[PDB]
Amino acid sequence: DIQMTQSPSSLSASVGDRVTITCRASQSISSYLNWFQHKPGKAPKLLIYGASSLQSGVPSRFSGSGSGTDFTLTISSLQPEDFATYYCQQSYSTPPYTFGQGTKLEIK
Amino acid sequence: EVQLVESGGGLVQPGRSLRLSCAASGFTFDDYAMHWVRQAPGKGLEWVSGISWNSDSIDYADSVKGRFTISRDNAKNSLYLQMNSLRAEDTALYYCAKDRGYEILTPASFDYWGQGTLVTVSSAS
Amino acid sequence: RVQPTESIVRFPNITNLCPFDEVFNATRFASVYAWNRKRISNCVADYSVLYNLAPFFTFKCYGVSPTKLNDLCFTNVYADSFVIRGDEVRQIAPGQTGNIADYNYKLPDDFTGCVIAWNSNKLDSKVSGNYNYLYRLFRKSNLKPFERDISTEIYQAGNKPCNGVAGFNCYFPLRSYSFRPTYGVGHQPYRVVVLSFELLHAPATVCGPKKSTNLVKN
Repeated sequence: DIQMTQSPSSLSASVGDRVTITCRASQSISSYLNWFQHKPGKAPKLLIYGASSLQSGVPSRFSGSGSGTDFTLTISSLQPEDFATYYCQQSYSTPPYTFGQGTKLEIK
Repeated sequence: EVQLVESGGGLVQPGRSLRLSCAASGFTFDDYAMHWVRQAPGKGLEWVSGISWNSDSIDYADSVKGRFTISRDNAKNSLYLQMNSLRAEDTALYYCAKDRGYEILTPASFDYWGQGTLVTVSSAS
Repeated sequence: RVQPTESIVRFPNITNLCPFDEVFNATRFASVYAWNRKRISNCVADYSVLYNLAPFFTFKCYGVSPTKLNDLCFTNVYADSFVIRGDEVRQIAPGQTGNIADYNYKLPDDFTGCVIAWNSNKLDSKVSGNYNYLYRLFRKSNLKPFERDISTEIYQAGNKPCNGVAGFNCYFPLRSYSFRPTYGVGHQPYRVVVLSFELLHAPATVCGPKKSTNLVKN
């Protein structure tokens, strides 16, 4: 059994800033974590597969990081279409494909 | 740019059975795994079921053991999800995600997704 | 002496690109003992696609410098792909002994070509255990180079034969790899692609990206 918790629930920023989100694991998951981008107006899509591998076709601004127990996604540009909710997923342990709680991102 | 269209959603009484279908056309279908994932109205995504590239390895979520059946038919390049023995807490949004690999439980995760189809389990008009 | 001032190069007229992608971007590779083979001909081949990828870790070539691939022209190129364990990759080398070298896939002593191996934990690992991959364990002697042995006969190597039934003193020669993400790197499955170059004076078909010029006479 694994548990994932996000320190931030709502994050405030502007158009030209940068913000960071962390996802912690209750037990080590050997850097096999994924970050999913979920707009509320359409179907969610994946951004980062693996620990720090960028999936082809998404902007290079997103970049995953972290290995083992703590993981982090970072965004540096905040183009005005980046208002969404982000989720972290583990795919290592016997409880299959468990997800973390939402991370509301808002632009001030 | 792949197309994953889903149908069969609606409102049914508790204990009744309904069906979901997902059609894939934007990628080769005979050698990819598939999963059914659930989006709660006010909570995060929850995995439900999955199917391998061939109907050989099958896994279900813990909360729905022995209640749902996932089927896959390669000829028409679509998979079906039969919903049986429903309760009042399965009124969430169900998404049709696509796996990257060919097995069912792998470090590979959901690669491409499709629009969800709403389902509600209650008694109304 | 007389130094030249001009310089020319003529290459075949073909321009179409041939699919290196379907060998490397394949979803699933065949079992090592029955290793798959794909032949490549009549194309221009660009090796900058492979070289600039970070995950393609183990890229060591025999007889040809990896950087010089961009300009060399070969008669034909073969591609062999399979799945082997983490510590088993070092066994892919000409003139080196080892289980897969002995019974699964052997490189000839006079071998020319490059070998590519990269990590495959994100596709060939199951938490319960993957068994889609098989490797031969028993054989009377070493396998010949570049030979595929799919024989399924039940092994007897002793003084009392069983006559082909797995009773006493007979084992099935094919064993299945048990891949799990929990295991260490030393047993973590890897995907291997082997390229053999038929470098010869025959009219070649596969060449590197290069630009021809006017043919200077005198």
